[PDB]
Amino acid sequence: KRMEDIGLEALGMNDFKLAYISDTYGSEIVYDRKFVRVANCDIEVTGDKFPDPMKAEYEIDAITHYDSI
Amino acid sequence: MKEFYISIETVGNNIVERYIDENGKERTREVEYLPTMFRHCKEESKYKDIYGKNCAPQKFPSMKDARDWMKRMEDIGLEALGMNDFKLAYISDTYGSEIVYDRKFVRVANCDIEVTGDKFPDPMKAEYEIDAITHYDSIDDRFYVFDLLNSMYGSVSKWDAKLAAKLDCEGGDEVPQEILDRVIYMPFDNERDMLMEYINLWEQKRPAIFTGWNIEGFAVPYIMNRVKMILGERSMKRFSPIGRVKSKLIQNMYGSKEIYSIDGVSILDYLDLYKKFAFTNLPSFSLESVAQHETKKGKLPYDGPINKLRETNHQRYISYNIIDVESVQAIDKIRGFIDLVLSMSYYAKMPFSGVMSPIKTWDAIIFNSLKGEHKVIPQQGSHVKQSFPGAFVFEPKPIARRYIMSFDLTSLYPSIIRQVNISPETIRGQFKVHPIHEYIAGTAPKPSDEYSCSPNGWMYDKHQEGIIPKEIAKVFFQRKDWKKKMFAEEMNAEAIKKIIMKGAGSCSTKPEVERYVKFSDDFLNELSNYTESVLNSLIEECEKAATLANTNQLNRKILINSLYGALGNIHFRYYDLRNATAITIFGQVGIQWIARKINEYLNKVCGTNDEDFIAAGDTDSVYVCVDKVIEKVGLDRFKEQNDLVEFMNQFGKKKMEPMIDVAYRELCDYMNNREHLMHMDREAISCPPLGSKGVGGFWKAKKRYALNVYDMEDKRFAEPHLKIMGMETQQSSTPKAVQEALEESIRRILQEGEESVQEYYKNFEKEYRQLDYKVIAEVKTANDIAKYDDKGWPGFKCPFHIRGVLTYRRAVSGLGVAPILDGNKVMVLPLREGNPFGDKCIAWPSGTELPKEIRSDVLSWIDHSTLFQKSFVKPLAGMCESAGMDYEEKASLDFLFG
Repeated sequence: KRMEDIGLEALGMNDFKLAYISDTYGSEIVYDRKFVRVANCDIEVTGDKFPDPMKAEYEIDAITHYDSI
Repeated sequence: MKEFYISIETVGNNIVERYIDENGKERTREVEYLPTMFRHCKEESKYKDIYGKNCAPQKFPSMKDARDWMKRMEDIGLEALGMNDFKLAYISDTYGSEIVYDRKFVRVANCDIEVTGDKFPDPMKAEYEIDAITHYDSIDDRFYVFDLLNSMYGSVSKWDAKLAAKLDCEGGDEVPQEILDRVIYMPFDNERDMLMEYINLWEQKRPAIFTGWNIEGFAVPYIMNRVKMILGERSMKRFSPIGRVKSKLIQNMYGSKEIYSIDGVSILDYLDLYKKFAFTNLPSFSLESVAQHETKKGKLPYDGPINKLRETNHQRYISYNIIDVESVQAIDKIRGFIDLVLSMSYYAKMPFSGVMSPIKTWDAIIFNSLKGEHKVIPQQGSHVKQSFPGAFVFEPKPIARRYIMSFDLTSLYPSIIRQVNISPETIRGQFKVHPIHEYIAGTAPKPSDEYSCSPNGWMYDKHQEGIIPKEIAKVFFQRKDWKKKMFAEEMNAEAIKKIIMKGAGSCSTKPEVERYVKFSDDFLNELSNYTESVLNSLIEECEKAATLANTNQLNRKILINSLYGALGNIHFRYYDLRNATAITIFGQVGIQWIARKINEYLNKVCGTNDEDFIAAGDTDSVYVCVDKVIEKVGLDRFKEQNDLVEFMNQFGKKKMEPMIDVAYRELCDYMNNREHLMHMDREAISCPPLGSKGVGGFWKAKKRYALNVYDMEDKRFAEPHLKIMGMETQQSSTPKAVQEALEESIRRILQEGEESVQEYYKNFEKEYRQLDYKVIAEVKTANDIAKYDDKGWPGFKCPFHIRGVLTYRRAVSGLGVAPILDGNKVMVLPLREGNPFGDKCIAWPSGTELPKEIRSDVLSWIDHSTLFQKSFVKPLAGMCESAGMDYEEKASLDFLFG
């Protein structure tokens, strides 16, 4: 905000998340999908009439959370 | 002299202000401000807000500290008091008292740029080469014209001022020598050199205002874009003192305007400085048209397309720019806008650029007024938009109305707010509502006898004057005072020039010239005791005083007129739905109430009952037929138009005040309002010419009519000037020749009578075919050249014009002519069935005649009958139908029936 009040380019990455990953690892990163926890979920509500996703008016009955690890 | 600012901006926690010193020199300073917010305090304090609740000041070390404090305190659910935008606050504290300014020291630049390219140069793409810049400056009163000798399109020669002075007969550009004398020309071989020199010139004399025609259209948006694309983004930022320049697109409107906001220079587009403060509706707002309408100067006719004018006659091009820039300055001298932007900015104690938006202006004025009285303004509460009722337009029964008396009340909304005290802190409560019909005729019981109100069903105190009422009263009083000072100077100058014509020979001496005040007889004699040169000098001083007084008067007019456009806005901090509807529907009630009262009075005076005389009014105006009264009087008493207008005006005086005064007075007490303010004056009248069977004045629909105006606002006319509005005479769809023909037909309908319309019809039909086809061609804009059509052929529903556009485009495949560019002067001509093109209409840009291969084909296949039917027959027929007049002979036997 200081340098954007005198109009000087603020060079350098401005998304700290990207910067953190680069400095934390640097070298090419070797991974393993086996140890990452993906979740597959589908639900079916007890709805006589199909409701809105954010307007909830019918009771949830389906529990599903498949895991990878 | 006293200090005055010219541009105030914010950088970090500092305020950068450019100010003129005591010696007339410009300097820049940076001040670390100390904002003073206000917050509710339980204990007694002197800073009582408008509501009455006590308030105490909190000062901060940094602006950002107050910025954080606002949100930090708001998130707990309490209301902050004071300003949120500290520029107005800084200006208010720095100057406080009235600000004295001399327009001379404020450098008002001016610039118009001409670029040449194959297609229309796109301000945003910025592909072409800027080859004429022509910067203007006020302090140096010199036109710095930059010329690009060598260009990618073509390398031209130099420019001769002497030749430019010479007339076209000799071969010159007939440019006034005075402009040529004040032109500092410089040429450049390449582009970077010229653009860097323009940067340097903009750096040496940083203007305070940067006007010019369409500056925020093809000038700033291009100059900035080009330097960014050819000299890099860093050098482009040299255009501002703060070094901060920004661009925001406005796709909200169809036009993609990449408007810029150079900080330090107040970019004020003269086009939008004119459409707002002129109140004059020219058919087109291009520079040449408006210059001709205002300055009366006529542009020199030119040859060929504009993009080629550089290579054919470059000596014509540069002079074409030198006159183009100065046309704006001449329009300025005639209208004096830059002496109004400055005046309003300094009277409102705000930055220049804020003059455009009325909410900022009114916010600034309201803050300063309460500040001195030790008060603190609320904070802008968030609301949502509503479509509250619009203007109530009366019912037009499109029958000929003979003569009518058109009158409306002056300054509706300020008067309403003055008389109902509609203010955020004067709202008491809601009283039980009744249908609008109930109050509109008084059938409903009296709303109350305690507080004033509106048809909105609310309550408003009488013994407590609001903020808006007091402030509108202050502006009204200032307007009246400044107008009176202007007329005082007027009679002063008149007496001075009469003394001059009497003669005055003496020594030379200028005494103390008191301004804006009429001179005494002794002072007049003393001034007569000087030379003629001193008399002319005092006349010039009086002219300067008159300019200042006129600027103040028009400033007040502009302020008051743009008030209701703020209190009805959700971002004006004093916004309420209840108030924004109360003003509107009280206006509605007022207009319908006076409608009912005038109907009653006319019925009583004429004896008959259930007669409607008001026609086609708006929420301001009523146009009474006032015909039957003259019939009762007897038209045989009159022998000339002027006598009829005299009885007209005398009856208007006898009718308006004694009737409408009481017809608003009973409404006032009925509404228990503060004071009666609404008054009306006979703005215009339309007498049909005496002894002729012309209908006088008719209507077609809502807000469409014709009026044989004879006396507009006490300004008598020797000959009448018809007041058209809405019909095809103004829209660009009808060709100019047909527009003039339609106006002539309208005058003949209103003034002469039946036979004249038909004989003019026959004459126009006679001369319609023989004339040139361009002046009857319906020239329109090509918008969607490819959206509708599938492949050349008009695939989906095709607009009348697009079908002709594609017809001509497919007709000239390989003919060696430039195809249509969108927005060109493409004229649509319907063609007789069976034309070799393969359609019903053809549209090509104007100026390119039909090739001999197809010229005879189109001439033999032309269908003037259809063209004539839609261009003149239809418009005239509808007007004649709404005028009770048959524009074609009907071949009746009524001559033989008796």
